[PDB]
Amino acid sequence: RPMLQAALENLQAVGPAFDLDYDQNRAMLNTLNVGPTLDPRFQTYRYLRTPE
Amino acid sequence: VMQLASWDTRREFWLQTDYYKQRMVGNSKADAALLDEMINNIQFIPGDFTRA
Repeated sequence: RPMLQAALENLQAVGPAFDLDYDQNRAMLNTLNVGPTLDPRFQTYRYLRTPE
Repeated sequence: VMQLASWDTRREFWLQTDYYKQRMVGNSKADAALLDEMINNIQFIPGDFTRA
């Protein structure tokens, strides 16, 4: 009887058990919440014959 | 190969050679006509691996 009551109390105060895969996703989600950094005015070509 | 056939590369080469500098008469319009003639004096012919 008594330690069985103890088991209920201990598991109640700990909560659900999580694996490693859960923790990795949370760390990745933090970076995604920051958001991308946008810098305009970057070239999208290069010259092989400049106009003259 | 890309730099060999480039119109830009041929233009920078002639401007730093003594062969071209002694042929400048001093008129801005004449020199530009002379320089454009020299650019066409270099020809690049791509090859074929099928015919070796």
